Amino acid sequence: LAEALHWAL
Ligand SMILES: [Co+2]
Repeated sequence: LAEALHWAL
């Protein structure tokens, strides 16, 4: 989930 957010941001 941390990386999903990194990608999104
Ligand atoms: Co990352």
